[PDB]
Amino acid sequence: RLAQRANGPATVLAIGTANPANVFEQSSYPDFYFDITNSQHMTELKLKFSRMCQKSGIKKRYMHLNSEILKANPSLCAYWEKSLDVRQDIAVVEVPKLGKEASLKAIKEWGQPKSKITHLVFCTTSGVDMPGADWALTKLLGLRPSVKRLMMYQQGCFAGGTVLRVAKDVAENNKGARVLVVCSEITCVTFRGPSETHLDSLVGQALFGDGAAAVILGSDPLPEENPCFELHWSGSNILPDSDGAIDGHLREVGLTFHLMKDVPGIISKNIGKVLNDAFRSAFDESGNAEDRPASVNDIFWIAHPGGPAILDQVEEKMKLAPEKMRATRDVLSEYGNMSSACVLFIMDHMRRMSAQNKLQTTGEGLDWGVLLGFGPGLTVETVLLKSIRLA
Amino acid sequence: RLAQRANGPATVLAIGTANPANVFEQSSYPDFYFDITNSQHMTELKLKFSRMCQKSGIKKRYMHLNSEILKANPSLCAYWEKSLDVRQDIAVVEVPKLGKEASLKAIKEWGQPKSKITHLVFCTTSGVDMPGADWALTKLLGLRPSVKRLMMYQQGCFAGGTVLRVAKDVAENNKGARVLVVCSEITCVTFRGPSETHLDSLVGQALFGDGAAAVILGSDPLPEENPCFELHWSGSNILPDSDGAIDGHLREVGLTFHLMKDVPGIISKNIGKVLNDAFRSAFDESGNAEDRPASVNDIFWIAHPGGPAILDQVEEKMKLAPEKMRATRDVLSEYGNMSSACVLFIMDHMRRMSAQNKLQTTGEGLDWGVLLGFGPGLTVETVLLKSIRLAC
Repeated sequence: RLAQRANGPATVLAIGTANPANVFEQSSYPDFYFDITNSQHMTELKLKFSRMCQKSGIKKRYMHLNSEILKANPSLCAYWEKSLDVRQDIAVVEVPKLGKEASLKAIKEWGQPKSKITHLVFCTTSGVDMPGADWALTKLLGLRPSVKRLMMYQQGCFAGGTVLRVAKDVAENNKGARVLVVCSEITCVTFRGPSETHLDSLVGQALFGDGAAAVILGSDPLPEENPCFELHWSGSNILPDSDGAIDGHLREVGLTFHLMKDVPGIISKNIGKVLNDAFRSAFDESGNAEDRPASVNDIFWIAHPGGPAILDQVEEKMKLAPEKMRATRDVLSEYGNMSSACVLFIMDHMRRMSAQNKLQTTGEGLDWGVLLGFGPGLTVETVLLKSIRLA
Repeated sequence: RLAQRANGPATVLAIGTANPANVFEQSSYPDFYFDITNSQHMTELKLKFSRMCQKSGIKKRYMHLNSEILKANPSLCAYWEKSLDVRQDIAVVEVPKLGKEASLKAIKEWGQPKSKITHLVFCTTSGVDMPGADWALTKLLGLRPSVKRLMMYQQGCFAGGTVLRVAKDVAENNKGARVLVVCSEITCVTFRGPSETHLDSLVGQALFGDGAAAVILGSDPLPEENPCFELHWSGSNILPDSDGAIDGHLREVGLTFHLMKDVPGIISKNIGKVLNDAFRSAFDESGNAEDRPASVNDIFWIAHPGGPAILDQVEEKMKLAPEKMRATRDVLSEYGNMSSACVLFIMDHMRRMSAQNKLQTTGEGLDWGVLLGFGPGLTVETVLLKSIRLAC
């Protein structure tokens, strides 16, 4: 061919993460949030929010927004106010900044020159600009000017799966390709003051946090590179009877989510079939039936923690051992819902805990695993993973 | 790797196009535009705009916006009024609708059941929403609910190249994959009234039009399918010294472009090296030096017609024969600048004219060609195409 292809499976060769420096402990967030938005007098609504925070599964989050910025930009503190211009101004610089920070850590781990990066996949649901955040990152890092970019704006919470699905084909179909994959998510586009008329917004204020994660992906690893996971199969599903379950509109008041169905119920009702169909396709239909794991407790799990009820209902319906959701719940606890970045943070946490506890593989000692993104559609993104053996 | 890959090059198997029903003749557009925006008193600015339209290379455009919609939505007619909410309301419906019309035509040509579409790549710079226009189109067409989607928002005018670059890997790395690739672009996010204080906006009012194009792409064509082009190589380049050349910001007043450098100058100064490096990589560095075309006049050309000066200056600097740009200029003339969709309309026009005129291949009788997208960066997207031989 005029462009050669790679031989082996796309492999994760490094993972780096970054967060803003301002930490918000969840136990004191209702006070902070109702104070800074001049809403301290809304006693009933504040109690409702306190209960939301107490039930969130979150201990702390990191956010770029803090008191000084919010005081200087009162349209962000209002409960429903035209404010997109300010939100855009913040997002168009902070999203690639946080992405740069994560990327530098990934590249340092990887240990290869940044000039060897041939492709970039950048994902965010925080703002849009032309050129996009992919271009900004390319400039900030000094990547080769011929880097081949895939800019994925406004997809929401499932896109941690999406970027891996997309990057798999890039890595596998291009000999020598090394793909930088970045998810960077920040809450400046959704932050607003509290009101009873915008309760979906209020739920987001209990859950969403800031973070970026960067992966180096490539097929046919060099001896100097260090695999930690392989991508082996990907799929997408729009779940039945889920129209309008999660909508998000970018308006002059900022990004506004509207949820209209029982998201945990829909996900947990259908996830068994999603997984059976995925593993049947990956193993049975490819002539590798013998290698198919015997149950969902015999694989490792990386699930998007959109809220704790999703995790709880999936665990119950699928009869998961109590440890299956542990790595996922740890990231929810320590960072909150960072949208697309969560599953990459969880992947990093899992490989690090597996090494720390002297397990046999990067996937909690198990060979195969599933990574799941959940978001608007209602879309489930599924990626089947293989672990890498540890000393 | 638990998932089989395809063997041959990604192949275009069908192309369908659509446009809104309202036709705007360019000769009368200054009149329409200054009338509907209540700017008739701006006689000097109208004279300027008339000259812009006379120099645009455009005979007509199609737009969803019309007098009825603009009268119903006066914030669109003002020169700088907050109006993004209205623009979004229009775009989130019209973008997938136009994409559906184009896709149905592509699928009819293709002749296979729509259930065989495994992947969807959807590209627009007109609005954003969650779920996206990809999801909306999936619902409108009744595609399989397990369709694997790649939603590309807000990239601008180079993205006709981008979607082919991206879809190439999808089709080639997945045995049996059939990819619906859709570019759907409309002017409701950029339309605004005239001002001496927003001339970049005014150039866009002379050039941008509405349209969607849909391509079916797949490797290893079946006997019942009909190849018309193959994708063989792709590249991207951020051109030197081009920061700020084309910026676009989505604001409460809608989408606003700001051009801070000489776009035709930058593209024409650098395109020789882009093309030389592309053909060197594709042929020489892959062990196929002997099949590399001898000159730029020995390949067919599909260039994004961002404006007529880009085409003129590339033609001059590259010493192209006068008809190399004809297919491109024809689409600019008949439809205007439909952003990412243009190069796909040009691909369709080229295969159709080649057949009509009984030429030996779909690429004006030539074997190899280049497709070029131009946009913010300044980014050039390059795709190297092989034509398909015709029977006559």
